Amino acid sequence: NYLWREENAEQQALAAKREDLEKKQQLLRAATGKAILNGIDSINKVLDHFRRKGINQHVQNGYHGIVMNNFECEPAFYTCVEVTAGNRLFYHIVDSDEVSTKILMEFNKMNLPGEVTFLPLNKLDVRDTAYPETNDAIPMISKLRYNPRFDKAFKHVFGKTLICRSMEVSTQLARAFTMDCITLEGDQVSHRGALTGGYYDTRKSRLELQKDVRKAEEELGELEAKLNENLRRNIE
Amino acid sequence: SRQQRKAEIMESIKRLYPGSVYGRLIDLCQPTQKKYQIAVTKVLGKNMDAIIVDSEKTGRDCIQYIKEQRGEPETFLPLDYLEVKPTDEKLRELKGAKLVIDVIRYEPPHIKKALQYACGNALVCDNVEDARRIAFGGHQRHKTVALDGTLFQKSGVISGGASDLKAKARRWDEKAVDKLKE
Repeated sequence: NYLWREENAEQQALAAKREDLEKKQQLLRAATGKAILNGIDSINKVLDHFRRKGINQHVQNGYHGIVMNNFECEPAFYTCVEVTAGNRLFYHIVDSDEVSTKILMEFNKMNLPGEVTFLPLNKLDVRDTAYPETNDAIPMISKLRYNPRFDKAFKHVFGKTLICRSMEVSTQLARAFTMDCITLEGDQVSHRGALTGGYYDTRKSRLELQKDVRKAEEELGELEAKLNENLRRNIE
Repeated sequence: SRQQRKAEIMESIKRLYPGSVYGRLIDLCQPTQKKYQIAVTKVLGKNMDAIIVDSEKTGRDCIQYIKEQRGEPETFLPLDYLEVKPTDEKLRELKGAKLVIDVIRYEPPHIKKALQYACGNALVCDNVEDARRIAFGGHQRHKTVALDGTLFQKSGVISGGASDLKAKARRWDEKAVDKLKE
């Protein structure tokens, strides 16, 4: 006789978790921007209508998504990986210019909106970069966990910037080696000497909101599976 | 109001390190005519809001003070630390254009290095066809801009984008409005 009220309260908890996930997803969506998000939805629609008919065979499995969804790093780096990449977080990694050109043909043929920027792997020149042998700067690319097939594109985005201890060190290092430098908390110094820094928050670090969304998804999946097995063996 | 607190922290660092924080680049330079207002705003770009300071030490000092005040991060150009090449004098002896750095004037003559870095050897042309002609017709190609804001990079990447350039050009006369108000 105590079962229906516990069922109702467990559904209340599940609905609270879903509302939390909608909140965090909308936070990520607001930190993403309208043009980038509509562009992602548009690429999704083009490849959906593309795979409905199965045309252009290496093209449909040739789009591997955004840069942001192809790597994950430790949270302490979440600020400094963002600000040196910027909206390069939302470049679309693709194999060649074939898929970029075909996607854009369908794009301005069907007249669907959004900003999209393509990183074709086949046309990124692998200049073998030689990184400095100091105890003062870790290569940024070294602290990124990503599939090595995409290793060209990340070398285009992160392949020159270094993570130094603090700002004096980075201003010496960047001028010394013609490399970008950036501290752990977001302050930069360019290879031309341009200083850029201030206070970077943890509220709109898109990687942190992404990880909030992903952790909420894992939590929601665990609760859904547990309650669904409870209902599966409550039919008896 | 983000611009209000931006100018607040700006005036604070102006009064803290006064012989070494020259100002932003907009409040420190303006073009020769009014026609070039578009083209200059396409070449300077983010450098329009770059704060021009004397050396790298004052750069880190201002950056850490902005971080202590939890403000909007800004961009600094240290004159002594900036990597520039001298302005190519041969390009003044050109058939159809002159350099964009010669199209703007400074305000303290020390700051020339910063306007060597934000401009370099960019060139500005009346119409699009003239810009294309001097950019691609010579045996050496040059970063050329048209009066309507279209940018002709050395690699050949044609850059068009006057959607937000109208407001970036309106800031140039809005600074004169701000001077007449103050």
